[PDB]
Amino acid sequence: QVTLKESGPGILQPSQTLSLTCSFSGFSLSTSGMGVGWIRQPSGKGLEWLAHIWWNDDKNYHPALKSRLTISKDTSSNRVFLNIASVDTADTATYYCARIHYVTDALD
Amino acid sequence: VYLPPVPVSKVVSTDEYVSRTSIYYYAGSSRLLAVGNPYFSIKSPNNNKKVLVPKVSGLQYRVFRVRLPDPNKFGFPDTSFYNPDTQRLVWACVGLEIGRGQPLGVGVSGHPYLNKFDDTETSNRYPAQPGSDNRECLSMDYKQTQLCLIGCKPPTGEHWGKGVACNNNAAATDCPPLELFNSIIEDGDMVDTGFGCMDFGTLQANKSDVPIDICNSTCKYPDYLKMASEPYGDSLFFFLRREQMFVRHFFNRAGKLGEAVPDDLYIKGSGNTAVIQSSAFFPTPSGSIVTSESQLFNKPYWLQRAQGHNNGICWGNQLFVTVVDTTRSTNMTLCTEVTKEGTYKNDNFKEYVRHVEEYDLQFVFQLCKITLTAEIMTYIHTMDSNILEDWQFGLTPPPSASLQDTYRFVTSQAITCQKTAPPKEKEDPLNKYTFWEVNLKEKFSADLDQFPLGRKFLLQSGL
Amino acid sequence: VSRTSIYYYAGSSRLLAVGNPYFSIKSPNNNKKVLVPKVSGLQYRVFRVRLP
Repeated sequence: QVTLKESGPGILQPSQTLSLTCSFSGFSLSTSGMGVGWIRQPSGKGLEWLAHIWWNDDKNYHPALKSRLTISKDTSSNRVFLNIASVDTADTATYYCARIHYVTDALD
Repeated sequence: VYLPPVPVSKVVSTDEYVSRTSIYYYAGSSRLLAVGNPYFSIKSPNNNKKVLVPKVSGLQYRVFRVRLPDPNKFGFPDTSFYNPDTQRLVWACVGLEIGRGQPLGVGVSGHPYLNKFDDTETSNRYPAQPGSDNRECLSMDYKQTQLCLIGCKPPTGEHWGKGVACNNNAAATDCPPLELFNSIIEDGDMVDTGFGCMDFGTLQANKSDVPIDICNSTCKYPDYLKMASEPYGDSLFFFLRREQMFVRHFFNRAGKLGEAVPDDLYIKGSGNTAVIQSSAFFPTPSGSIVTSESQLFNKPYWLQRAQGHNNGICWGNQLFVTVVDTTRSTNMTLCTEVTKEGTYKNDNFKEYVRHVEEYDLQFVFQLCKITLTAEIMTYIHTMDSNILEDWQFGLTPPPSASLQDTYRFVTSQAITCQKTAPPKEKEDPLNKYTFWEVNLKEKFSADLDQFPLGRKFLLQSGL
Repeated sequence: VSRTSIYYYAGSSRLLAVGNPYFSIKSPNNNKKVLVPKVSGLQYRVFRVRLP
């Protein structure tokens, strides 16, 4: 029912822009009940929350960065796009995009 | 095991120390004049600070602030009833009469670009009508109201308005949070007319949801509960209210509805019924009949027990009468010509709109003396300090000394600067505001029966 | 029951209550918690005061 795939540039250079695109099929994000986040992980370290955007066009970010991380969706194509500017050496990781609930309040 | 917690010094009723005499006095103003535009002020174009024609209508509060001559500056012929070394003199109110002499008839207003979408009473078919701008010309009557307030402190109001937001959260919708405030009621500011006691200046961007008179103002509303709960009670002596309204028509807004009504409550349609209209509806108050026996004026008001602890005694030699009327708020029209000719054409004339309003103040007072003694002077001093000053008999060292030295410097500010704080008493806290002032310092008299009130006052008092 | 000659006062604070008049705007993704609750003049106001 819910299918999920991402797409990114893959190889980036320092001080460039990061356009990570998330893609969904099975729902609509303007529906009252659907909501999506964005989670990173390195190959060796653990997990950490970065950004999450909801139905009514309001944004939260990870307050350690708080500046470069700008999350935005496109509900018409039913997609979310992740926009990081000035990618540094600390961003070497593997990103995971997925859908959240709030009756479970976690990533399904 | 428990305990009776804390003894607190209480306030007491003012009939404990205030003594009354058998000396009465009259006052009475002249007829007051007021005239202006019912919709907006007329600002001068060259200098945009001085007014040309002021804005006044029926629905603005007419707060009054009279002055009273200080009774201690009276040379009495027989000074035997009191000692000015031990006592002082101050006034107290016993009567009230407010007169209006305009004929009845309600006033009306409107707005030329009001956000009406469609009529929602018997017919609103599908699909939606095309357009990007559908503001229309509408005129609209108001709800009626009558009230009266008297007191020593000016009346304190309350209103809604934009306040503080919360922390950065992505789950709370873009909606301005609503916060309560407490305000002091100015003159000219408006009353509610069935649209909530909120500021419309900072909460409505389109400026197309109320009539034109109340788009950039704060339609305040008088508080009873907070004002009745003041322990000193020097704000509300005695008050009445009377109002009524009912619905006339029904209307909806127009635009991008900020929340989608949830799908759990309705089955969606198709064909001509694919899109959804608005859910933002709003009525219109119109008002009803206004009798002569629904009036609350041209009537005497004897007072013998106020609900608060102050029994009409007015410190500082000032009163505060606020009144709201709409029953004589009618609007005349003016028509002056440019040219005189024998055929009607629509550009030979010019129109101005005006509104008149008048008032009448009529009072009777009683003289009261205070035998100032050592156990009593501390009781007013915790209430106020200004009354103890302007009687001109003494001054106060505010502590009995301080307990900490607090380490005063002497070498005058060259190493570690601090708050120098140049003080000023500012001679009143009320000077920032603006009231319709009326003087009475040359309007006292002692012979009663040459005025309508004292003729009525002698019958009800039995003298 | 017998009666005495002692009286006592209780005074509540005022009660802020604000929201949507038409429905609950529930929190999304939950349908149990709420962003802003449904409150209107049409509903009952059931007060339960506890006494010392």
